[PDB]
Amino acid sequence: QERRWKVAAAKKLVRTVVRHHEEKQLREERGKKEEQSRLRRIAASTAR
Amino acid sequence: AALVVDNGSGMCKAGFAGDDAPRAVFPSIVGRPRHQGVMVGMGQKDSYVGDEAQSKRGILTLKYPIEHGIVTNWDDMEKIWHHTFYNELRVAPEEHPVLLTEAPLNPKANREKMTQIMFETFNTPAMYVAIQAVLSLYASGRTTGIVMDSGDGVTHTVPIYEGYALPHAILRLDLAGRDLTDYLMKILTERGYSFTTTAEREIVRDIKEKLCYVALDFEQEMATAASSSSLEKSYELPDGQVITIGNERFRCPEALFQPSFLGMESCGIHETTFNSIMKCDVDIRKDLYANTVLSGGTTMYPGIADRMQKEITALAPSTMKIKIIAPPERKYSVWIGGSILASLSTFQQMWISKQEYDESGPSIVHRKCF
Amino acid sequence: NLRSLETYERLEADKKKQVHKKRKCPGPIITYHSVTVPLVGPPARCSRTFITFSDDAT
Repeated sequence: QERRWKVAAAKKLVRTVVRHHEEKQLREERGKKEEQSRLRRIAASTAR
Repeated sequence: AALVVDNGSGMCKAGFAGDDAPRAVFPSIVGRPRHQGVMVGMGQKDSYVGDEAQSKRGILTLKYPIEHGIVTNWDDMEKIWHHTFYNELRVAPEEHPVLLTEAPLNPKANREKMTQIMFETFNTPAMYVAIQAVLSLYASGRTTGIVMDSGDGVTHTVPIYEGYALPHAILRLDLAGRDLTDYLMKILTERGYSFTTTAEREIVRDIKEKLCYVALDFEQEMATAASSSSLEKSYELPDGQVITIGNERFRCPEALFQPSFLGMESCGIHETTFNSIMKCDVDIRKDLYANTVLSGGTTMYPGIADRMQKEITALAPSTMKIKIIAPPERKYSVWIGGSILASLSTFQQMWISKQEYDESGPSIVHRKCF
Repeated sequence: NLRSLETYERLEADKKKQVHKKRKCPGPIITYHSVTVPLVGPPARCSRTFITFSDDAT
């Protein structure tokens, strides 16, 4: 039982770490696109 | 009133927001004495700027701090700004916001240096940076289109959508009024008129600005010039000698449409504009074709609008509506657009304050200016 | 002459563009919008709502 638990806990922690890094990277990419859209919004307001 | 300063490769235009024309226009040049030793002893200034340097061109070495639209000498640029504020506008920069123009694709480091100089050296209360082509579009009452800006040192085509320039479709052409002046000098030497001095170079520039024009049909114009002398015009030199100029009047500006005349493998301004439009999204190309605005001093040639219209109509699909917009005062379109932008009540909240600069540093310019 | 004549005859285009403007006065605006959209796997259609904010501050 301890062996089964340790294997599963290791898998759980590693998949959580992988998702954490995936989320951080996608958040950075979304931030870059958001900044682009923000500058476009300011330009649109000035144009209006 | 906020100050608007147009940083042009050949001429600098500065004035007060809300005016219809710049108050001061002078060459963006800094002159230094050729022989320091003899002339420093007699109390002479270490450097001359603008018109003073141009009037003493026979004894001064002239250098341009902006090359092809990019600032290459920050000390000379700072000296030009000091000269503008204290000699041309005669105002204290610490009491008036200043709006500065920038060339397309301006490096972020250059924007940061400009912001640092404006806040630390001139203690300006607020500043804003605007793209020259974007201001040119604003001066024409349009917000979606492509601006073909050809100044003294570089030509850029900039497609703009609802006020936002599309960087991926901006094209740069290192061909402008200076190269055309040198080409006119070369072809006049080929005809037998020798211009070798800087004064003679400025005479050739004046000849270019007063007598050159863009032919609608280059082949037909060449045949007319070869068959008749009706296109020849006379120019009186400062010494009284009258020179006759023939096919050079339209062969010189033809280099803008056919850079091969100078040995350049780059596409002409019409082909560059077409390629820039083709890099944009299909849905906005229709708006770009109908809103092509010409800007810059090199676009002042009579007939350039008709030639551009013809070339774009020949290059664009027959189903697209082509309209070329050439404002009469297009040489001041950048400054006029800046004056309009700085005169809006809502724009007063877009100024970068000294407090914001002290809190965020020079990087605030990238999050406030587009 | 047509442009000159349009000083009298351009009753249609100018009025349409001045009345049916696609923009409004400056300031923050929150646009509720709801349109018919076709269902995917008269035609089968469903209703969908969009909410649009003028500025990031709001």
